[PDB]
Parts: sequence; structure tokens; C-alpha cells
Amino acid sequence: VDDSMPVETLEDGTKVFTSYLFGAGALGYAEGQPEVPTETARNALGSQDILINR
Amino acid sequence: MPYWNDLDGDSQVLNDTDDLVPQKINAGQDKAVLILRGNAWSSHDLAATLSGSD
Repeated sequence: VDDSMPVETLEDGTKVFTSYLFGAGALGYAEGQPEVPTETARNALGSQDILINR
Repeated sequence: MPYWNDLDGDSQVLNDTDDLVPQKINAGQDKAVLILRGNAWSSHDLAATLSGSD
């Protein structure tokens, strides 16, 4: 059960629901890597600090 | 930087009824220049990780 799925609308306020039926278990994905996966910088004449992810 | 140029001139007719005259020396100048240079270069990152070497 999830609240976020594609839902469309036609005129006269009628709705259409999608509801994928997968039951697969599964497809696949992998994480991989960049370089510099995380970093921090700052602005000295001001006062700030940052984060990055990428 | 300075320098002293060397003396030159006639001897004279060593003679009576007259006297001699002494003589003089000069000086001179020299210069130089200071110069300075430099440059830079760079790269992207994404390209580095995607290309297989650095």
C-alpha cells in the first residue's frame, strides 16, 4: 500500500487508477561509485557551510 | 650598475714658455630588467571517473 501512484483525470471529474501488478521479485540495480562522494566547503568572508552527495 | 671608462689622450710637446694641462676621467651607466610569468590549467571530474584514467 502506497499513496503515491500515477493517477490521471478526464473531464467530468472521473478518475483513472494504474496499480502495477508486478509480483516479480525481481529486476536489478547496483550502487556504483563516483569520486569525491562527499565534500564540505565554506565561504570565509561570509559565514556558510555546505554538503554535497552526487 | 656603473663603470669607469679608461683614460686616453696625447702625450705632449714637452716644452718651455708654456705649461702642461692635466686631464680627466668619466663614468657610465648600465641597466637590466626583471620579468615574471605564469599560467594554469584544470579539468572536470565526471570525465575523469568515466574515462578510465586520471
